[PDB]
Amino acid sequence: RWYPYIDNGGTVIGLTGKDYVILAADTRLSLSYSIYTRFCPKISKLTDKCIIGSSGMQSDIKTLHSLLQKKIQLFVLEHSHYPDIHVIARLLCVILYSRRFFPYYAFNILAGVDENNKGVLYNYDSVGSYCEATHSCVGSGSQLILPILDNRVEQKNQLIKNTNFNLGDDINFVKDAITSATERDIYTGDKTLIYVIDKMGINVNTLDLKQD
Amino acid sequence: YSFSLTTFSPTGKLVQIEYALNRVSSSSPALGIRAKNGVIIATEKNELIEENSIFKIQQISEHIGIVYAGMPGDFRVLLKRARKEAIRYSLQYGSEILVKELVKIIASIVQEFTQTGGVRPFGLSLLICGVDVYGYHLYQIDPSGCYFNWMATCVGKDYQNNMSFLEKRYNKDIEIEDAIHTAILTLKENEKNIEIGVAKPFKILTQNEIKDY
Amino acid sequence: GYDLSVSTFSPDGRLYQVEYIYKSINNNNTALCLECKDGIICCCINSNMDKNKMIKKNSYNRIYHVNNNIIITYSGFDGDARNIIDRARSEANTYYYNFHTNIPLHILVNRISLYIHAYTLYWHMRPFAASIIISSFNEKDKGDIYCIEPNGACYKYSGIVIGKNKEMFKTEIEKKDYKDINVRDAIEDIYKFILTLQNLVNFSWICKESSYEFQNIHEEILTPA
Amino acid sequence: TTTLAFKFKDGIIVAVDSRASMGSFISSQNVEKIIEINKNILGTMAGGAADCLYWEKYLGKIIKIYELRNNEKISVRAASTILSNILYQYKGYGLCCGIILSGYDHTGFNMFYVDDSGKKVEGNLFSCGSGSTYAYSILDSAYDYNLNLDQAVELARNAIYHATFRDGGSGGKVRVFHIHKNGYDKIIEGEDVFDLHYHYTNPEQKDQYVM
Amino acid sequence: SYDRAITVFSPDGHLLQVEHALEAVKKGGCAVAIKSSNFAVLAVEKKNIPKLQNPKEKLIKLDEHNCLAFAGLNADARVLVNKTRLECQRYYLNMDEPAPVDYIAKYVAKVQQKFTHRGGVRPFGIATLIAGFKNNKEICIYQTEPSGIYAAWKAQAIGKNAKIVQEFLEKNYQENMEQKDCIFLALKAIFEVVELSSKNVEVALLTEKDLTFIEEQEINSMVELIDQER
Amino acid sequence: DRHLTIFSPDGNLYQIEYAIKAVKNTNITSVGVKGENCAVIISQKKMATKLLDYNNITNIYNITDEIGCSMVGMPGDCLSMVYKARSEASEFLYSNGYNVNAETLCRNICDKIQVYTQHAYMRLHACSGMIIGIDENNKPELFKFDPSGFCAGYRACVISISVLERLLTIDEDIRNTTILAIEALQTILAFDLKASEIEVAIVSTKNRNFTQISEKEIDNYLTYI
Amino acid sequence: TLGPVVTGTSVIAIKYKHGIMIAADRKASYGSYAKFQNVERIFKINNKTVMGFSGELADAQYLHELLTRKNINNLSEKKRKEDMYTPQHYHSYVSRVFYVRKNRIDPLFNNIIIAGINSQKYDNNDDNVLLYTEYKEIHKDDLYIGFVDMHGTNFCDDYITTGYARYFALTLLRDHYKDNMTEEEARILINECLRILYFRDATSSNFIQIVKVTSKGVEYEEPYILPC
Amino acid sequence: LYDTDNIIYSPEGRLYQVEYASEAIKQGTCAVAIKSKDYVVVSGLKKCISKLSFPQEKIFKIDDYIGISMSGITSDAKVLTKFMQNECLSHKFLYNENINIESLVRSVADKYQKNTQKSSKRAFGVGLMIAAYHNEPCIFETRPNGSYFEYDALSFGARSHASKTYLEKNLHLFEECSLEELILHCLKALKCSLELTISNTALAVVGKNHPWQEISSLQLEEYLSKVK
Amino acid sequence: GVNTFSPEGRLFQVEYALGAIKLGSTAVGICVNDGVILASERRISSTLIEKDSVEKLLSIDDHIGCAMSGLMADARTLIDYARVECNHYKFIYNENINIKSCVELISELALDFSNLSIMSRPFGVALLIGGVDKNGPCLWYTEPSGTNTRFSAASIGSAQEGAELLLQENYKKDMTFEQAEILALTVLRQVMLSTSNVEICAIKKSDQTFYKYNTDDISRIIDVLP
Ligand SMILES: CCONC(=O)N1CCC[C@H](C(=O)N[C@@H](C)c2nc(-c3ccc(C#N)cc3)cs2)C1
Repeated sequence: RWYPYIDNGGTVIGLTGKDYVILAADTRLSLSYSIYTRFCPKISKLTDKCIIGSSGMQSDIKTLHSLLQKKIQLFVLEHSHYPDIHVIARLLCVILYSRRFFPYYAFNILAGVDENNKGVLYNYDSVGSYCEATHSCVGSGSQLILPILDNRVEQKNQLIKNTNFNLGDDINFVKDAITSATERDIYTGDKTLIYVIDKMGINVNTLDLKQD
Repeated sequence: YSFSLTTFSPTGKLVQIEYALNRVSSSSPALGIRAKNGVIIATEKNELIEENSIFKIQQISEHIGIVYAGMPGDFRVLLKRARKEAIRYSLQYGSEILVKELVKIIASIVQEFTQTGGVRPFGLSLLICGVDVYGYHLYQIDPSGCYFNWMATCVGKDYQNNMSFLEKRYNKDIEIEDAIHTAILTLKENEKNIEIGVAKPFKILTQNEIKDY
Repeated sequence: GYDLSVSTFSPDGRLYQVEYIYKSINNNNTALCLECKDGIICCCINSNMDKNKMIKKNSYNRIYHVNNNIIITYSGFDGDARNIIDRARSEANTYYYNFHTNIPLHILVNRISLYIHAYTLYWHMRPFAASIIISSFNEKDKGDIYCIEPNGACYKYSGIVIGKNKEMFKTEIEKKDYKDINVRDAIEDIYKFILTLQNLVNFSWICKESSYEFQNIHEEILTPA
Repeated sequence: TTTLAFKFKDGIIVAVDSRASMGSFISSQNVEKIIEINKNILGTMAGGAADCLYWEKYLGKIIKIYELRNNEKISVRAASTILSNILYQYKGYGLCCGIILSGYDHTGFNMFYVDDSGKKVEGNLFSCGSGSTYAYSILDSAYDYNLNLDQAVELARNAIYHATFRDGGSGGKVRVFHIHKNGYDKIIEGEDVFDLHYHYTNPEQKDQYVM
Repeated sequence: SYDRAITVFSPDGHLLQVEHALEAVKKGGCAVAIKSSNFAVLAVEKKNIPKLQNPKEKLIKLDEHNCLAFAGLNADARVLVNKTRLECQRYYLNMDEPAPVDYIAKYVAKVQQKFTHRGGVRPFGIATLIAGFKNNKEICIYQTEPSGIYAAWKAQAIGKNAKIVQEFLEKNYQENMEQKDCIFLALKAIFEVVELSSKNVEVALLTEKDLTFIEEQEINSMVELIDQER
Repeated sequence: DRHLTIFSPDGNLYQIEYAIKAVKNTNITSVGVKGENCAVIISQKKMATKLLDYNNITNIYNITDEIGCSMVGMPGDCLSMVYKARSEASEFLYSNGYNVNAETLCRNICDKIQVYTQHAYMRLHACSGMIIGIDENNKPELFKFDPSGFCAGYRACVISISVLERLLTIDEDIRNTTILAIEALQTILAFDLKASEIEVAIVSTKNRNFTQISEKEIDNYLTYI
Repeated sequence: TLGPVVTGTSVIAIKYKHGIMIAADRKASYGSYAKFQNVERIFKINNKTVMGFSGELADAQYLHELLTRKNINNLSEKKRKEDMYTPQHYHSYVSRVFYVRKNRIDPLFNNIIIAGINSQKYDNNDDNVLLYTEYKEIHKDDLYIGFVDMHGTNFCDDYITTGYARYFALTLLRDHYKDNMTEEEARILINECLRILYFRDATSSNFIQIVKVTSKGVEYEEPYILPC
Repeated sequence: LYDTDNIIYSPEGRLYQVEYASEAIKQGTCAVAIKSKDYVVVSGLKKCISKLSFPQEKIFKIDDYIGISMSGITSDAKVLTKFMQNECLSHKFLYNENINIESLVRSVADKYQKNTQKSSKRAFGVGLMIAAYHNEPCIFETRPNGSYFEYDALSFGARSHASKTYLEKNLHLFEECSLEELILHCLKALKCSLELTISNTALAVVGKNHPWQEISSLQLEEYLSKVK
Repeated sequence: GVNTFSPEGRLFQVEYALGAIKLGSTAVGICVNDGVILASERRISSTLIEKDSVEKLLSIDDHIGCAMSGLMADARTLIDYARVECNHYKFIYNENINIKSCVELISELALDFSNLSIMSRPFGVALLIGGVDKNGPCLWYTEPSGTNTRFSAASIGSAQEGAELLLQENYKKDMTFEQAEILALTVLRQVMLSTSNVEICAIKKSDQTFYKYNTDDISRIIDVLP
């Protein structure tokens, strides 16, 4: 028999501030202890204030992102306005649940800045269960990064606090997080793309990581 | 686009059935006579046309034969359907089909085209002859879809006069030979015109056999 | 009152809808196909839209091709003609699906003529308003030219004209035998018969200079002719 | 998961946890399990999160269309029947849903338990999830009909705390809502079970608690 | 005419088949409905040849609590009533509560509109008077036309000579009233058009428990009282 | 109203008469003649009604290697009936694994025609057909049908009847049957016939396959007479 | 297909100065048996697009005939040279075909390479397309090489290897490949890669077909034997 | 008798129902469209039945570089607008490139004439003006009888003869004129059809490195001031 | 033929259906910045009819209302379809439908009889659909021809022309919500007044919620007529 599922690896990290969202993702593509290519982006643009990143099977990810972009464009052509991140969130939930009995093997993070200039991150499993979060991570490395983000962002086991968070410090923190992901995860590596949305639009930066 | 072409007249008449009745009335005659030990059906009808290929009398099954008055193509499709229904009953119940059940099935099929949308009634009247455990059977089916159980009957052109002649001549206790002679007498009102089928299994009498009679 | 449906024979035994389609096609633009020694030359004269000066120059082309070596042109309505042309393309594609070879021309002619004929039977379908010239040329077989009438007929020619002014164009092209004339020497005579200006004409041919494949005249060969 | 509803003198109490663990790994401890189906009926999530969320929102749209057509609020019984029939239509497909629908209608305060296998049971004290047995133990030990609102609130909080304490798959925060005639109230929007442990069982905080 | 428009707009703007269905309804026998505090009374004319026809049905018990009385074509009424009963049980299966009168009146009106709109069907040549109880336990009566429009009524009449009985009911309905007074009002109202006799009417009282038919002796006594009055 | 295929008040169906008139209006004649061990059809090679390809015009057709036919009437209807006959023979061969008879094929074709005869929504095919072929007993068969959907076997037939009546070794039998067909057509048309405007087709026990003799042989037979 | 029977081996493809160079050995193996050794494995889609496969031969022939009829369908609706479909369009079509087949659990047992030239500006080849009968330096961004997988996952790179070449030839390409490589340098690099594949792969062969997609169209070089 | 149903040809050889559908185009408001070497500008009149009524939308977006104007029945125009939008977005989803305008216009013309064959259906009582920049500016007219035509300039609707005369006078200047000059020519043609209030005139542009975009109110007021 | 055309290019059935929408009780709708209001006349033919059972105004959604005229049963079908589609949108996208999009859905179903791409004839109803969305309040008129029209204020029913003239003569853009209320009552008074004679509904920009008027609200604006 033929099993119609593969895991292409990689990782996608997401963070939000009071007035911004950062979404990092590696650009490695791997079958099983092999490298298809060293540049396969995982994050896609939906509107001028929203992005979706995802990890899992690459064909499912690409088809899902193209279909979701097509649906948002049809929405804009029909309803004469651009949907908020919450509207796109419910739409993505319905689209993923439509294949409930043969699911998209893709775990997604939908990042954006909403009507109120408030950063919003919605994390999604394969079958459309989803929720809002301050920080999230999906892909191979996620079990590494998520304790780090829980420690730094919402420190619970620490008796004295320091919550002086800003855009530059958060960018450096996400860079350190993806760097630590590369060290201890075989499927994370190569270049990584970091997308930032604060008040005006999307700004993309790139960072080389370990090529092994 | 499925609408009934046959429609009730203001005087409560299906005139399409009446016109099909007129068509079969204008067609060449046929008749059937039932004896105590047999049943006979006979016909009436260029020097280039082959006589073998235009037999109006046809066999549905081993003890069921058929003759018609009206259109040839309608008769051919109805004969194919009758043979299919007889084969269906033989495959299901094993035994050869009864005359009455076949007549009822064909009558229902003929009535269906009187009511189905986008079709016209059959332009012929059939006569089934047959034999089974309940004796000999002669049944006339009209364009209307009504089946009539007869001792002897005539269909087609001048059928009233032929019915009068046969009614004067017919007796219940006649033989096969006497019935064949009376059929030829009724058809007289040459050798190649008449063709006779008698039902022992159903058979078509060859030209010499009609010649001696 | 027998002419108000394609699915009824008149007491004369005629289908009047087909005759009215013939009149409609005869009222439409002219199209020629001609069989020359090295190729077949086909053309169309779009003079009915001479009044419309807003049209983009040399854009309305009634000449189409199938499998790069079968010219197909029409005279009639545009949408019905596009149905016929797309059906011809689909039939050629199906023949290549099954058999890995290009469809023969006469089998395509029979199939498309049957497709046209299928609409002249039922009472709930409009018959095709188009007369179709389908043709090809080969080094061995020379030029095969077929005209499919709206009635489902299909006839092979050594030269055909359809559309308006077909009688004058037929008697003009009948004057000289083109089996010993090349296409370049024929375009001049075709222009002379069209006169009896140059942005309301379309042309094509399948000769050896095009390697026996579909083409249109470049402006540099149009002009000196 | 641990969800626990129960009727009492002034109305209904509902209480839930907030985890969404994927096997052993905890995915999120801030999940909303009391889905507001409409302004009077309240939902509750257990088992598969995707199925519960989708079908409770579908029941919400169905109830809204019904109430707009007929111009009257639906009953808890009718909503339970619609949900149970919809879930039974997907028998043999692998759904996993355990839902407790509580609410107020013209018949009164009504509570029902519905399952992905077409179950529908009418009661006054329900609990679902992996930690349902522990919450059942605490509730059936301490439940009384004539409790005040605060007494029922602390009872529900204690039951949820004990369920999260014993059960590996329950914890995070506790959310406790109160349903009354005119609607419902979020008595506890969210509260860490860390403080619940170090308040209830280990107030001294001088050594590790021996179970 | 499998899928064809039998009913279409006229040059003025009317759907002529709907008015023809109304004309068919005008031939049907008179049927009167009167409401009270927690009960209703439906009285419908019956016509039958004496000594030959079995007296044993224009009134119907639709479900546990609803009841119906039609006027128009009888076979159309029978099939519409069977559909209504099927929908009553379908609602009671799909909601686990009995169907309210408002819901089933809406469904009957919707079905009549649907047959007034779909291709290849004829309008229902019947007007209807449904009586029943709502979710809040109040009783009410809904009258439904062949044109798909319904409306609730305190008291109403349908069928032949409906205008005379309607304008008689207007000047005699008195809000809540006793069962005896309600039945007597129904008798004298429907008898303003049909002949004064005991066998020309069947009357039934709808209560929360069940629809009870009034025996012929009581109807004959009330007919005698009416005859003595006039 | 004679538009539909329904009964007139006298019981007649006038659409079949109108279709038969349509077939007769083509002015196309074909004579079929059976022999001792062979059968011939001779048809007239002209368009139904200068540059036209006259070799392409034909009324005879090859339904199978053994069975062949000649259709007369509307050309699209003729081609459609040819394709129906080929499909019928192919279906018979697939289901049964042996070649259909001319008789059985004619039966099935008229069974198909009866559907159009009875159904109001179907136009009738203005087509008469004359099929020939050898049977399994090694004897010829000549069957003929008309738009009415009625078939019959003939010793000889035309699509005049008395001209054939007075006229009516394997090689000698084939030669005599071909001469009889040619002389019958010549006498019916009553003008001298050129070999380039008629078409003869033959089936025989010697050569089971349907085949048409060349123009040289027709010229030889005409010069013989 | 339920699984592979007559299988084709690896394919290599790179960009260079004048266009695309794609190489495949002409062997198809029936299990562990060289039943066929003259099999054309690289297909010409159109004048600026070629395809290669590694996997079951029947599925590859089916896909090739599909893309062929798509090319004639495109040509039938042609008016100018810019109407022609680029390798990007065919790559997207093959990706959608493989994805749809993957949804039904009924794949084409193949890994496909689609390669060619994107832009039409370097020549007027498609002014008069003929089917039955010095180079130009093309920029890397105007060339196209793309991988398509059995699960439908797809991508593009400057050099694609499919089959067993993903381990043996991919290493040498990732070491030695450079931009603006000459035709001779590309040829010797590809020959070295195929030599290593022939030595270390059982199913491979030393009878190569090279196809060049350059400014003067698609060019099938005559097949040759790898020395040593 | 010959115009009761759409499938009956007249004795002259005419389909009266299709011609009535084509006659329904003239009742719509005037629209004009012109182009040059680079840009296309389409202008139109927004119908305003009363002062309390807002003007009716006249121009619609189809793609990033395609837009339409309509004349006729508005429901038919909405149906065809939805069809074109789904076709463009489906092409953008299946393949990663813009749809060809020739194929899209052929598809819309096929969708028109499919309804003119079956007797159950009726012809589309709406004429379409599709403006786009695929590789160059282009304007397409589509009529109810299944035909479509390219146009250098185009206009139709109520009182469109005067604007057509203006276009016939001034066609030779449009190719070399600048974008603002082209907008002034289109607005002058629209005035010649007739008062050009800010509400009652719709106008949009599409061209090289310029997606489809309705000109704003302030810019429209500036251009209308420049019309004199 | 239901789908046949006229020589003037106008569909016969749509033209005939336009004659039906004139018949009916008069209703009016006014849009201001504060909100949108729809008032409607009741037809109390006799005292036996229960007044509240017949309702000319109603909700298509929580944030949308409508005033309908013509053939009422067709209107009930259309509003049922609109309610289902609006709640489907709210499920699929988790927000409120625009009034233009809902009006376009209702118009798309209106000419379903044509079968260009199932109903058999046109609808015989006209709808003034009002409501508040992110773009503020608005009011859209739709008719059997399938055309939609955004209106500042509009009227439907028998006395369409007189109400239209009175609206045109006595409407201002920046008028207060109470000013629009007295405008609606004055227009309906001139067309034809007490509680249960007219039914009024409002959707405000502050609340964006349907609100059917009742006793002490109908009389309040009746008490401040000029
Ligand atoms: C090939 C895919 O690579 N493997 C992967 O991505 N893994 C597996 C390991 C744990 C990761 C994880 O838990 N990531 C957190 C941020 C997430 N949380 C959710 C989620 C969704 C809905 C609810 C609700 N209600 C709660 C949580 C979705 S993802 C998810």
